[PDB]
This record gives sequence, C-alpha cells and structure tokens, in this order.
Amino acid sequence: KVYVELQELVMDEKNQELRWMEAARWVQLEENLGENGAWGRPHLSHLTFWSLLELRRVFTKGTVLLDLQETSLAGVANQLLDRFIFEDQIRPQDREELLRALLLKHSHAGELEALGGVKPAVLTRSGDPSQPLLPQHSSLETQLFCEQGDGGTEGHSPSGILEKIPPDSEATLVLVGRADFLEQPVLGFVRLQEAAELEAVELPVPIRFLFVLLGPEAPHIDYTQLGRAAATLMSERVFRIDAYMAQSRGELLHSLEGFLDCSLVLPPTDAPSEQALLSLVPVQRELLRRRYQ
Amino acid sequence: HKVYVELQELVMDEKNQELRWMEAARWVQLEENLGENGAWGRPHLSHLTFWSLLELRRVFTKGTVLLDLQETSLAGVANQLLDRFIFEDQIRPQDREELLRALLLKHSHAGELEALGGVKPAVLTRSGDPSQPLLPQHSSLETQLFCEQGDGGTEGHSPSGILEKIPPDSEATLVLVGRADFLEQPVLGFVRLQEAAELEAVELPVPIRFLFVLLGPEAPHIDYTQLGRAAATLMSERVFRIDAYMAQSRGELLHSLEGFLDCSLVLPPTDAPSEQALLSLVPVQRELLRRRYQSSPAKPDS
Repeated sequence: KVYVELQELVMDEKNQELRWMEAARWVQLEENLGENGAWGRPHLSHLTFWSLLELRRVFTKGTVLLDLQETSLAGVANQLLDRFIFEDQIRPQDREELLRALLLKHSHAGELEALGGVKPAVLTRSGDPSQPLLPQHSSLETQLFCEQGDGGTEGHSPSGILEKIPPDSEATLVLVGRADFLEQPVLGFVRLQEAAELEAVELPVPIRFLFVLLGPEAPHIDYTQLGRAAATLMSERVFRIDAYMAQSRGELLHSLEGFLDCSLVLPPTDAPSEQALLSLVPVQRELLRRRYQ
Repeated sequence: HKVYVELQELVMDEKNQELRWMEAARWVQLEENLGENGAWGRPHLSHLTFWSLLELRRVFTKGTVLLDLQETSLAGVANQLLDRFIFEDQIRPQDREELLRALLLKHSHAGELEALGGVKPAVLTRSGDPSQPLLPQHSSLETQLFCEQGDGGTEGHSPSGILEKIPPDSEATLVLVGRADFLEQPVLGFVRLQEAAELEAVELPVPIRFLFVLLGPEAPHIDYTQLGRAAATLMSERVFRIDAYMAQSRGELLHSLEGFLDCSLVLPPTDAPSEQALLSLVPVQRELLRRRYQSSPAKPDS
C-alpha cells in the first residue's frame, strides 16, 4: 500500500487568508476531511466518468519531471514552474504569483477546527483570493461520509487507516488549486530523485511523487474530483509501479490507459444496492486480473 | 414499459463464410449474452467500460437523429438513415450502395447459430465482401464470465426467464453494430419511429420503436461490441428511455446521456473483498440513483 494526501488552495473562513488545506487521504482506501476537522470513514474510491476523462486529457498533455533532484517544495515548485512556462503550460508572468501561492502554509485537520473551517477560493492576478463565480457545493463524499464528528462505532475508527501505512513506504502529495489568470487546466507530475520528507504533508512519510493540478474556474471541470482521480490512480499498485519505473510521460500515459481499460462503470440502476454492487465482484475480479498482466 | 433491446452484429458464419447479422445479446433491464454455442448465459447487471461510454458520447454528439420517422420496414428506415448520414456528412455518396445492402442482409438469431455451426467476426469490404478484422480478435468478458452455462443443468432454460418480464405493452429497440473499413470515422444513427412497427430482424415480434445504427472502421479504443452494449444499456435505463420518448431533438437525447454519465459510478481496478466494496457501493449507488431520478417523473422499481 501507500499514503496519498490531497490538499486544496482555500481561503480560511476566519482570517480570510489563503492557505492549502487537506481534503482527503488514501492508504488504499479513501477518507474525507469533514467541515469540522473530523475524518470521514474509509471507503472505496469511486470516481466520476468526468474526472477520468479530464485526467486523461490533462495528463496526455502533462508536464512531467522524472527523477527531479529536489528535496523541498520550494525546490520542486521553482522547477515545476520553469517547465510549465517552458511547455507553454503557463505564461511567464504567472510564475511569481503561482510560486508564492504554492509556498503558502499547508494546513491540516487540526488547524481546520481552530481556523473555524475553510472556504473555496480562486487565486487572482494580485495574490488576493476571490470566491468562485460558478455555483459551489459540498461534494458527494462529504455529504455521504462526513456526518460524524466521531465515528459511529468508534469515534476514532478513521484513525485506524493510518495503522495500515507500511514500515517502509513513500507518499504522494496531490495539490489542487484554481487561478483566474490561467488559460486552462494543467497537470504537473513529479518523481523525486530521492524520497524527501516535506513539511506540507500531514505525517512524516517521505514524499516520492507529486501531482499539481491547477487551472481557471471553468464550468465543466471539478478540480476536487480531478484530484480524487489522480490520487486514486496513484493508489493503484500496477500504476504505482509503472510510476516508479517510467522514464518518460508516454510510459505513464500507457499505464493510465490500462487503468482506464480495467475500470468498471456501473450506470444508474434501481436494482437492490447490495446485489447491484455485489454483481461487480466476478467482473472486477477479471479486470483486476487483466491489469496485472 | 421496460423496453426489450436486442444487439446484433455484422458477422460471418464459419461454414459458408457468408455475411449476416447475428444476435449477440438482449436486455429487459437485465442483460444476457449469446454464448458461442447458441446458448443464452445468465442475466446480469450491465457493467460498461469507460471507453465504450467515451466513444458513445463522442458519436452521439455528432449523431444523425431521426425522430418520428414515418417508416415501418427496416429497409424503409435504412434508406432514410443513409440519406441523412450523407447529408450530415457521416458517410460518402459512394458508401450508400454497400451500406444499404449490408443493413438488409439476413438477421439471424440463436437457433440459426447452432445450424450454422457458429459465426466469426467480420468486416464489410468496400465490395460488400466479408473480411476478417485487421486487429486480433478475442472473447468478450461477458461471453467469458456468463455464457458458458448452455448445457441444461440444474436449471433448464433459466435464462429464458428474462423473457417472462417483457411487459404486455412494451416496444423494443434494435442496436445494429458493424465494421466497414472504408468509412472514414465511426457514426451513430438514432431513430424513433412515428409508430412502433414489428420487424423480422428482431428475435421476438415485439414492436420496434427505436433503433441504433452504429457503423465504422476498426479504430483504436473502439470495441464495437462494447459500444453496442453501451447503447443498449443506455436504452434499458428508465430515465433515458423516458427521455428518448419525449425528445424532440438531439439535444434532449444528449442531455439525458449527460445525466446517465453523471450518475454512473466508475469503480477503478483494485483487490475485491466484498466488505470493502459495499461501503461506496451502497450509499454512493443510492445517491446517484436518487440524483438520476430527481428531475425525471420516473420512479425506481426494485
């Protein structure tokens, strides 16, 4: 298994500043950070058809930095930005504002409670946040798994997920942020030359990979879901290993392809939920077998 | 009511080597697949591949739609459809002759399968001749984990049981899928008859109300069988069916497809222990179902 963390550029409800805040985490299974700094119960990562379409889109044209010889976020950021600009992924004048934002405080659950929650925000050409124009709303994950404050069976069952992170594993950080001056969604993927522990992550697991998903507020794209797909992709072994072994973007893309090719889609059905989802078992079992070819 | 859908494919019978359409699967909410032996497999929930859906969406968006078409024969539908394809630039004037004859080839069913010994994957040649696909063929997942039951064991003709669920006043849908390596791109034709007319092409005399004609060249990321399954599965979904009957343009059909996709749950590859499945595979399934029926006058029926 592996530990993956998802953080989003947000505006804190209190001071109204602009920080990064943890939204979900994986250790195979996924957990969602509630509005009150309380973790949602673990669950299987289901993804929207859209997030996989977009991920495939944005990755096929992604900026890839393999064996980046950096051990800091500032070091990675400066580098990722130089490649972005270079690949015409972003404009030269966006750099100063994007670096500054990427280097903000990367808050975690424990701070959420003190800050009095956090709000959705959009980075501007001045560095000031701005509420997104297009209508905002709590995700399915929050609506479904975030109605606790304390786990029903046990107020700390969610913490039990952390009990599954392997003795010698590495982590992945997925950063999701919106900037109004950006012309389109961009995907940045980095593999550190040597695993480095970053102060941006919740727990001290050495970081090996980073996904940076940035873009302007566009009507047909949900960045939280794009993030969840990226993280869920990294949480899959066959991919994770291809990610360790790839020597170019194409090898990663070829792997994303198998992941997609082995994903199962269960359209809207009125059939009895348990049987409806117990039906996937024999099918999934085969696709799972095909992935491991 | 629960529309009976049948999916047929342009195929080549092993013995005679002739071309013809052979029934591949049928739906009455649940899906069954025709085993290579002419034997129906168990009815199951339709699970679709991400690619069959992306392709269905791409083709539906540029789809040739004929609503309330005043025709009562497959041939009558074919001529109109082909004339519409050409006008909308889905096919060339030179491709009509070959595509019409093809659409009008024999439409065989399971019983015929046994008699023919079997059929083999085919591609329509520019000269109307059958040809083996260029890309290496393979057994579909459905034919693998469902079909091989046809022998009559502790349940004789149990899959027939699905036929028991066809409503007393239901209309059907025909999904025809075929590869013509001379077409320049895949194309989708969607037809809604002014009046449901029964057609010999269908296994059962249920009045055909809709048709999906998906034709094209062998292209990457495009399994025509799976694309067929996606269209037939879309039709079998209550909210889309009701939109398909109300639609007065392609837009309404596409809006419904959007909703179908929004409410679809993609379950990525991973080690499958039932306990770990249900957690999302229950409350999430419920939410997507609830969202799907939110604006539709339909009602979920287990």
